[PDB]
Amino acid sequence: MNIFEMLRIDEGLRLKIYKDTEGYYEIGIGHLLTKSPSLNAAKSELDKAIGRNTNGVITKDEAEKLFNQDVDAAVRGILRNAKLKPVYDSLDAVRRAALINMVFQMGETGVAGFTNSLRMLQQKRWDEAAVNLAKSRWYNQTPNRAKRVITTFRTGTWDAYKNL
Ligand SMILES: [Cl-]
Ligand SMILES: [Cl-]
Repeated sequence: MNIFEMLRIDEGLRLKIYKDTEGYYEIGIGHLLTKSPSLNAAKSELDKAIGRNTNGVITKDEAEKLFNQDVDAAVRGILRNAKLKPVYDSLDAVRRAALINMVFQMGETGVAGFTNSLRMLQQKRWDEAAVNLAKSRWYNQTPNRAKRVITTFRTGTWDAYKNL
């Protein structure tokens, strides 16, 4: 199991522009197109992202290029971030994947404000951090996903992903 497998699991795959649970415009494997309401807009973006006149639809290949690009970006993001880096560095491999999952999902900005859990993570207070993580808009908005991630942080294993 790895980060790609993980995220593919959590984000699915769609060749069509679609709204996200947050109503926003996405495509592929969780590729955020735009925080605004114009399909025309998202569409523009799509085209720009792909470098061709897509018309709202892309190839698997395409989805994956974005995906590739997106994991890369998350990682760098983390690595450059002053609040993130220390956590990351302190963690084990599985747990790192979980971090990257969150940043992907919600952005480095978003994650960097999980200030408390971050500390707890850093101090390897796995159960407390999990509790903490759970008191979040994030959790309430996408419970099941949140749970998998949270577990991962909790256990340092891939169990929550095994079987699906
Ligand atoms: Cl892009
Ligand atoms: Cl969910």
